[PDB]
Amino acid sequence: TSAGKVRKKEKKEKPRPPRGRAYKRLLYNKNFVDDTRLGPNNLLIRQK
Amino acid sequence: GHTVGFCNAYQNMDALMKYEPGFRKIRCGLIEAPKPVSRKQLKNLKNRRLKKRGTEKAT
Amino acid sequence: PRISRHRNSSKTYSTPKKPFTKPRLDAELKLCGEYGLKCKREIYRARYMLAKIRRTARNLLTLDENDIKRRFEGAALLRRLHMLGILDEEKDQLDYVLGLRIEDIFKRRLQSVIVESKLAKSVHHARNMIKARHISVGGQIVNIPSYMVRISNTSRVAIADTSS
Amino acid sequence: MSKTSGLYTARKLRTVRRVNRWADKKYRKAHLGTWLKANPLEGACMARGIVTQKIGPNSAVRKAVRVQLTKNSKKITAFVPRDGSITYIDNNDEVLVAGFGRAGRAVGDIPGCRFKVIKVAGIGLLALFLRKREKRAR
RNA sequence: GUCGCGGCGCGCCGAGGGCCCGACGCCUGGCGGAGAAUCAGGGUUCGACUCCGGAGAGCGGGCCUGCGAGACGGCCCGCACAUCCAAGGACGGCAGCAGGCGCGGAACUUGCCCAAUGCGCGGCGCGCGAGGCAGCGACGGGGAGCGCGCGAGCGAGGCGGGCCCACAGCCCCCGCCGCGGAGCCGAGGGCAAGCUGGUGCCAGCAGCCGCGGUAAUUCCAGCUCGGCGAGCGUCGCGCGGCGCUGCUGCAGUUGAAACGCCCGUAGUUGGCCCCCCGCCGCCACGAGGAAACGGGAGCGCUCCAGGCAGGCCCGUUGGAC
RNA sequence: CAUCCGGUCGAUCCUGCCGGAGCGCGACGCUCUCCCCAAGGACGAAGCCAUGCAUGCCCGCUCACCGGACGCGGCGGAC
Ligand SMILES: [Mg+2]
Ligand SMILES: [Mg+2]
Ligand SMILES: [Mg+2]
Ligand SMILES: [Mg+2]
Ligand SMILES: [Mg+2]
Ligand SMILES: [Mg+2]
Ligand SMILES: [Mg+2]
Ligand SMILES: [Mg+2]
Repeated sequence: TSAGKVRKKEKKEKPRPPRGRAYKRLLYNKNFVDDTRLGPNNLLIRQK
Repeated sequence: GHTVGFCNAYQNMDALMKYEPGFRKIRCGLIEAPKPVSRKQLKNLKNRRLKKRGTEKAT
Repeated sequence: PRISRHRNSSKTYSTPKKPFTKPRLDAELKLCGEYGLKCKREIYRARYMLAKIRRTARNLLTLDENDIKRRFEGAALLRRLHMLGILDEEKDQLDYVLGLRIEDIFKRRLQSVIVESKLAKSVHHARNMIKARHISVGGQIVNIPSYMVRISNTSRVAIADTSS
Repeated sequence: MSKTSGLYTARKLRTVRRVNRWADKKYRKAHLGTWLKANPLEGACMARGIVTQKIGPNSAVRKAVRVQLTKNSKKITAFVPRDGSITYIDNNDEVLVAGFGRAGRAVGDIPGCRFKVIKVAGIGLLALFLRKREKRAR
């Protein structure tokens, strides 16, 4: 009835990803040097 | 490493005095700088004086 | 009015008409990694310069060889390219210019020229030292990574005398 | 052919193009002037008015409001985008209203709506939706 | 009459002048150009604003001085506004610099100085809200950064000394100590980027197609991921997309579109032929005529946006075209 | 610096338009470490204006006061 009727997990406090070029360097090794299927469940299953 | 500039050597002291911007003399240790006066007050005085007639030396 | 109104100004880069293109993204990331590019504006700048050179070369090439203007402008362009090290010395015909590539422009950046001399371990290390003013060209120290060295100045690059 | 092609025929081609360029709907809309006089915004990016009444193949009631432009005094209808944003809008309140994506035509399944609310009481609606700003002054 | 020609004005005479190669009239959210935006080529839109020219100083008129004004930080009048009055009287024109109200979607300090460029009057200078310096300033443009590697180093920032400055800053240089901080959009397609919990055609998303009625790949949240990046997104306008205004370069049997047919003026288009003359168009060259912008030769403001410079033994150094 | 993509159907080929993709000029929203350059009440209100400033200089004429005031005169104020 009340509008916004449709409208909390603790935030994963982890070290920030590097900023600037260092971020660019991360993806370069992420897709080539490091073993990857980008975004499927099985990849996320492995990382846990 | 490098610094460049200009100099000016005068034949005599008087020639320096006659040919020299005042602020240059003040920067150098030659003469003494009078205390500054605001030009706004000078303009106010000038307009007030122009307002008066005849002998306007009072203000 | 103010004298500052007569100062000139201009942009220095061009953005792609089609932004999302997989091969282009892959190639741009590849180039950024090899040459340690801070962002994607440097690639656009390089493309801009290459386009300018290519257009000049085209316009000159459309004319006859024995044209006074053609000789004048071709000589000027070739001299500039040779001095800047983009084009090889042995090439003197205008045709070779149109085949140039931005990699040639990139290879003359300060980071690259110090890395090829073995004075730095990597492009990223080179950038880190450059930002910390530890390098010198001739008798002067340059702290701009994008500074472009000339062929006659390649052998005069060293480490800053005052650098610790 | 079907077009005049003589060496001394520039005038005829000019007048032909002049007459026939008026048949394009977009060109008429842009360079005729009727649209300019009819458009409530009078060619402006957005305008300012006052709220006067909150009102309502997809079957989804939408929340909107009636506005009266200050500079022009005419009445229009505006739509409140975000979820639960109607509460931030009170009767007799000053708003800033802009257009939709399409210039003039209606957008989406909303019938006869061509304006959007973006600022209320001097605070961005989207900012209030994310709690960046607050309406405790009102 | 005028500095002066002239229906510029007056008297007389005669009748003419302009028009589909568009007169006259009406409208304009109409100052013009040099130029700006966009981008195969051909083009389309804009042109308040830096240089030139024009017009105006609340509206409409008149005038003195002067070589030069129909002047408005000069005077007179009417109209509309506005101020002081010890009520009889007097008095004003920010579309100049700051500043205030109103209006609007929208726009800065009631600062310092004549030191530089110039103007006015003048002999060893005065004055200039022209102009210069500073302040606010995410209109906007350019250059660096939030690490590298197994130890060091480096910034921002703070405190002093120089340099500069009309005086103060700022940049740059020398010493001591030393804060490393990323957001905005999105993940069904166009278009690069996927797993849990809620809600249940409700709430909401959605430029277009579409989603939502019990796994919602699209709503609301968490995780993860993508693009640009000190910037990102939304709204309106212009160019492009668009060979959907078509000269280059559209279409006209059935999709929108060949007048029912003939004659015919204006208009447009018109076979072949003379070698050498004249005229018109055409091509090439040249003279003359502002720069700035644009192109372009040369120069390491640390690079760059920029600017016209610098070292020494300088084309007469150069600023070509 | 010569580029196209999604949408009418049970499927298919066209015409045709709707929408997306780029640049620039402004306004709104979120955010912002350092330096350089830099526009800034124009947008059917050429609407209305407190307050201060924006045009002076000097050779000629001194029985003024201790020659400098002031005044007449000259140039400029039409840039
Ligand atoms: Mg007008
Ligand atoms: Mg002018
Ligand atoms: Mg005038
Ligand atoms: Mg007048
Ligand atoms: Mg005047
Ligand atoms: Mg005035
Ligand atoms: Mg039919
Ligand atoms: Mg038909």
